[PDB]
Amino acid sequence: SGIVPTLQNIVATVTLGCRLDLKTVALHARNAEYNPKRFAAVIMRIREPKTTALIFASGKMVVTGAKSEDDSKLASRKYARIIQKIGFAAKFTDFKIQNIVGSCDVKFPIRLEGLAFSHGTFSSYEPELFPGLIYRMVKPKIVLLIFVSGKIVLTGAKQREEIYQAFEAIYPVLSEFRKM
DNA sequence: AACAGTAGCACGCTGTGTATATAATAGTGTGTTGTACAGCACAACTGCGC
Repeated sequence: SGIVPTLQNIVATVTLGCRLDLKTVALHARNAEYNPKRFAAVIMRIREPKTTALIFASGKMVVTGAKSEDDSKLASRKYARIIQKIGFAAKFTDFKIQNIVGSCDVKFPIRLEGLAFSHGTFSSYEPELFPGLIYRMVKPKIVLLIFVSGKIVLTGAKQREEIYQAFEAIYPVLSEFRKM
């Protein structure tokens, strides 16, 4: 082994606590998009940490694109400050990470059909529909996308340890189904 | 007759469908409920006439 998964995307939610006028928000923000007809939220962005926020009239906000939990909270506080600077009585509350995505490379090809047959109740593999095997782990409850190349995607985690836990648990199985 | 330029065709590369999680919230679609409108031979009935 020796491989440890790399975090790729962190999704979080934040309650600003006050109602927002989206045209005002979009108008005053330096990096905003807002087309009511397409989606009901201002799509705001900041350069550091590089992230994207979906800002709603209710004052709720979704922050995505961060590569670390630190970066997620940091960028979230920053978006909240922007809203304040524009003039609303916003508050940075209820910061919570909802989804963590990770990925790695085991460095060997995998026999997906064998794995799907062996771990049938957790696996779903339809190569004509999507080339990767969808593995639904029980403990921890994580979803893994397994590819012939040996590249692995882990998602559905609320905490970093779950990403790490799942990979540790899957590695022996990937080894059992290697090609070379 | 030869050379240069322009147009057309073919090939290669980049971008967007499929799948995973996860939050946000008002809309859109579907289903259900309510209201309104549109071959014998003999056996029995029944029908007609006295």
